[PDB]
Order: sequence, then C-alpha cells, then structure tokens
Amino acid sequence: ALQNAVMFDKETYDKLRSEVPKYKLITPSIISDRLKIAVSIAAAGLKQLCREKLIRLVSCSSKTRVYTRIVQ
Amino acid sequence: AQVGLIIKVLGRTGSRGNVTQVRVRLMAEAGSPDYNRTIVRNVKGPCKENDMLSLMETEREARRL
Amino acid sequence: QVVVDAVSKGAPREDSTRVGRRQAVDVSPMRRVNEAIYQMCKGAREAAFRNLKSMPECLADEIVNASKGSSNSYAIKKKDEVERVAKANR
RNA sequence: GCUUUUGGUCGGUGGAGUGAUUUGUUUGGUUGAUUCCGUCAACGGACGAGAUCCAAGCUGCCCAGUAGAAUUCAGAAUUGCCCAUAGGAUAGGCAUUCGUCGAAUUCUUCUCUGCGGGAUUCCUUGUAAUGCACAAGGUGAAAUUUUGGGCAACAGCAGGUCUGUGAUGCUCCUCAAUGUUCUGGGCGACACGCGCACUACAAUGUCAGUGAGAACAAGAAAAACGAGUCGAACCUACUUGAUCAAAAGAGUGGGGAAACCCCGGAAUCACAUAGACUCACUUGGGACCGAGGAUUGCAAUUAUUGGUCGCGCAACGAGGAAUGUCUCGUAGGCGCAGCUCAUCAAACUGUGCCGAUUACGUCCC
RNA sequence: GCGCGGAUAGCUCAGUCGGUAGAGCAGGGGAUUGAAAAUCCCCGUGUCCUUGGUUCGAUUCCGAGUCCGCGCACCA
Ligand SMILES: NC[C@@H]1O[C@H](O[C@H]2[C@@H](O)[C@H](O[C@@H]3[C@@H](O)[C@H](N)C[C@H](N)[C@H]3O[C@H]3O[C@H](CO)[C@@H](O)[C@H](O)[C@H]3N)O[C@@H]2CO)[C@H](N)[C@@H](O)[C@@H]1O
Ligand SMILES: [Mg+2]
Ligand SMILES: [Mg+2]
Repeated sequence: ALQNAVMFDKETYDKLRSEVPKYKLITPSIISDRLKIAVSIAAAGLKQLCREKLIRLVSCSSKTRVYTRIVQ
Repeated sequence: AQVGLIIKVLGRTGSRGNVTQVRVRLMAEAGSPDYNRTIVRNVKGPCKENDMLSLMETEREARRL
Repeated sequence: QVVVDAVSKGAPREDSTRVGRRQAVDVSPMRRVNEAIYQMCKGAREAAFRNLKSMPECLADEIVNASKGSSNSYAIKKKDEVERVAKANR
C-alpha cells in the first residue's frame, strides 16, 4: 500500500520541527517513512530546517542531500 | 578459526579445475600443541603460495591426488 | 575503517563444492575479498530497487551491519548460510 | 561456405612386405604450430605453419598561406571595499582575457607522412638438466605469435549459386509467346508457431534546464539541355521567415573535399540545478488511433517520412523449461558516419566515447 | 452396558503429570547441477475431538458424555 500524505497536517509538522532535529543522519527518505510524508515534502521540510539552523547540511548534491543534527 | 599459511600449491584438482589442492602450515603460537603442523587441504578460489587463510576444522586432511 | 571491517567480515571462510561427493573446501583470501565486495554491492542494489531509500543509504546500511557482524546485512545472511552448509557437507 | 581455428598433407630414391600398404611423417621433452632439440632404415626435398602484408601503440629524417604554435609592440575587456536567500569541499622582475575579423618575426612542441629505427626471450635469478626451452622480475612506449586482422596447403561435401554476368551444356516457351513493355494489384495479406533485433518494466530514475566535449567519414552529370571553355543537379554554413508554434519555405555565401561545413558544440556522462516528481502501473512505458498540417514523388489508398495536439484504462513490476556471446580499452552501455537511399534504418559495415565483474584454470559437459 | 487404548495441521505422531505446542511429512523459494533421482537450506502451518470444576494459566489435572479399537458382559 504505502499511502503517504502529500501535504502537512498540523500534527505532523510539529513532528518535523521537534523530533527531526534530534535525529542523527537525517535524509529525506528517513523522514518519509518515519513521518509518513512524501519525499517531495520531506526534502522541502528539511530545507526549511537548515535556514533556521536547526539541522546541519553535512553532504549535498543535486539529488542526494544528507543532513545531521547540530550539536552546539 | 585458525589461520594457516600456504607453503605449497599442489596443483589444480577437481573435475572442473576450480578447486586447488594446497599444503597449508598451521601457524600456531609456538608454545601450542599443534605448532608447525602442516595439512594438505583443498582451497576454492585463486590461491598462490604464502597466502594465509582461515580454517574451521583443522583436524581433517584432504585425500591427495 | 568501517569498510575494511565490512570487507573482512563479508564473505564466508569456508564453502562446499564437488571435488570427489560435495566436499567442504577452504576459501582463498583473494576470493574472500572478491565475494565480500560482490555480496555487499549485491543486496544493497536489491534493497533500493523499488524502495523509497536511496542507493547511498542502502549501500551505507549493508556496509555498517556487515562491519558490526550483524545479521541484518544481506551478505551476513549468505555468509552464515554458506558456512553452515559447508559445515554439514564436510 | 563448410569439413577446419585445426597443424596438417605430398613425391623422389633407399629399406619392409606376395600384396593393399608401410618407413620417412617417431616413441622423449618442447611450442599456438610434424614449432624445434634429440633419437632414428632412412636420406634429401616441396607445400602448409613461421615469414611476407595491413592497422594501432613509442620514435628519426623530411614538412606545411590545405597543420599548428609561441613571443614583442599597438587596440579592447575585468580591476577589488564587496563573503548568495542557508553557502560547504577543493592549486596559486611582470595581475589576467581575446572577430581585436591587429600588424609584425622567430619557431616545429602537438598535426599530416614516404621510407626508416625500436622487441630479440634481450638482460636477471628458480624450472628443466646436453639441448630445445619455461616461470618470475628487469629493461621499456611495447614483453612473448607485442596487439588486432588479412592471406592460408592437401583432400573432399553429389553444401549454395543455372535469381550476378554477353558464365555455360541439355531441355522447355517462342507472336493472343515462359520474350518485352505498359496499366492495375501482389510480394506487406493474419486464429497461429518460431529465429533475430528494438523499447521498456523506473528513483544508480523520468522530466525541465545548464555545462564540458569524439573519431571514422561522405559531398555536384553525361557525344544530354543551356550559355572548345563555363553553368546548374550534391553536401552545406549564414541570414531570413519573425510586431510571434514546430515542421517548413526562401535569400546569400562556401566547398571537388586536410583547404567549406569545422575550434566537426555526438550521446552516455556532468552539475552546491539550493529545479519539479516520491514508489505508484505513477510525471515509468509509449504500443494503439483520432484530427489538423507540411515536405519526397509522375503516383502516398493497404497511414512513405517528419512535425503538432489528443489517446495512453495496451501489455509490461525483472521473466518457466531452456539458451547465446565474452578474458582488457574487453563485456556492457552510448551515440555517429557510411552503405541500401527521390522519400524511408529497430539492419549491416566502420568509428569513437564511458568503462567494469571474473578467471589466467580444467577435461566435468 | 465392563475395563483397557486411540482422538494433537491435509496426512503422521511423542508429550511438562495442574507455567502455552513440538518434531515427522506434504505444500511455495534458492542451492546441487548440463540434466536426473535422492540430499540440503529457506517461507506454510493445529482455538490441540466436546463440556464443565474453570489450579497463578486446561493439548497437560479432574467429572461426564459423543467416536474408535481390542479382551470380556448377557433373566421385561
Ligand atoms: N592462423 C592462426 C591460427 O591460430 C590457431 O590457434 C588459435 C587458437 O588456439 C586460439 O584461438 C582461439 C579460438 O580457438 C577460440 N575459438 C576463440 C579464442 N578467442 C581464440 O583465441 C585467440 O584469438 C583472440 C583474438 O580475438 C585472442 O583473444 C586470443 O589471444 C587468441 N588466443 O589461439 C590461436 C590464435 O592466436 C591455430 N594454432 C592455427 O589454426 C593457426 O595458427
Ligand atoms: Mg619404394
Ligand atoms: Mg511461462
């Protein structure tokens, strides 16, 4: 089946800003099955967390972008 | 698993020639009972002499030729 | 170091072929480096075939679980299946 | 073409046997090789193998207004205080850049290429044990037939070709001809079974952008029609069409082809593109067919081909029993030329690009 | 109607005496393999015949009852 949502609910966007910066090794496919959202949202949700400095961009390419938590 | 050293390659064996008959020295820790023991065993894969390999049951010896 | 620990654990130390019955035969150190690399690229390739996960994650998961010697790796399921068949085909 | 990618065949004179026939042509090592060394009732030869020939890799001389390079004055451009919306990794006497359709004045580094060097198991230290040679390493651009092809004896197959020829014997047809030309069909028709490709089944991807950037190659015409000389047929850049889709349609140049296409802007690939999709028969796949339109042709119907918008609800989610090819710039992937060609490549002959896994073994099939 | 045994996946069957099911074998996959049979490794799968007393918890303990075997019974 694998029915993923195509936009955020208010409940799961609160999961995006809280649990995801606590993870180590954030990728848009790790977020896609933990949060049950499409990768087109999960990649868009993680670009938002970099400009707020909540997560770190550890490796970037045009297709694959790997994120990590910021340790401070 | 004991690590033994190939001191002699005795020729390509089996029907298809994929198995190699070697003579492997067991290389134990020199105070051991089974030190400087040499065994005649079958090796699967490309093997030259002086190539170490791991052995599960060292008490078997293969039938030569 | 995680890769060299994955290659070192990735391939079976023993195997079984017909030399004459199905006798258990030792595996050379060259093939053990070949078959470890072969069975990790395999299996990580089959994981990501119709998966949400990218190939650099599925390849990174096979290398990690084989480095730890966990059975979650594809290679370590086949590394242990071959050695127990070789132990019974002695 | 195939017996056959094999190392094989033939005389002479001598020996052997009543003879067909043997010997030479071999038991031993050796090599891809009846290739060599040794033995030897044989001794001397001939062919095949090797050699020669082509192509590729390194190189000498010659060489260039049909190949290219540096410099030096002039001309032009950037020129620093600058840290992307969130902005990582990575060289640094006289800063740098070039239809700028500049002048000069010195060159062969790359390019082209006629003959020529270079490779021989040459050197080295285990195998073998005189020998012929072999393995590992050196040397080197290249290391063992250097690589890749061409050419290939003797016998033979009742293989294919009488659809290649003004190659042919025999035999059939021979004026409402089985001759030869028109016109129209057919070779292509589809319950089906098989060879061979092509395209996929997707995220190591599809799309839309953007960058870097190949080699082999092709290219126009006649005792015709036109102005013994020249034109037009062929391929092409460039402008145009364009105060508005492609596909076109037009001008204007150039090229007989190292001189023009051309600084040959191939496609894989690449990209820190802060691009869309997010695991679905789905933005995978593009079969099927509907409607405009434009070119090839004397003629497009049983769509010639391209292009545009539809269709995509056509299987197809990696394939049963079986099966094919391959050992290094290779397999696989990727395109491009030429050839068929007025128009048409899922073909074949070539060429480049990206570039591995495995074995370096054996006689199991 | 008397005592003994049998009931446990499709087939087959040992149970810990009242703390959760097992092997045997068949059904779908890779391996052997050039192709075999056999051999292997891997994924199905039984509310454990019905009832209760329901011992912390009933295939296991216990009280009846259906079913099936043997050896025995026997005056409306
Ligand atoms: N004319 C050469 C012939 O080579 C033959 O020998 C050839 C065979 O032993 C062998 O040829 C084999 C072939 O059998 C087999 N069917 C296919 C294989 N690829 C070939 O291999 C040969 O050719 C290719 C070149 O493409 C190379 O890979 C390889 O180095 C080479 N050994 O290698 C030799 C070719 O070098 C015979 N000795 C003889 O018929 C003749 O000398
Ligand atoms: Mg004679
Ligand atoms: Mg089938």
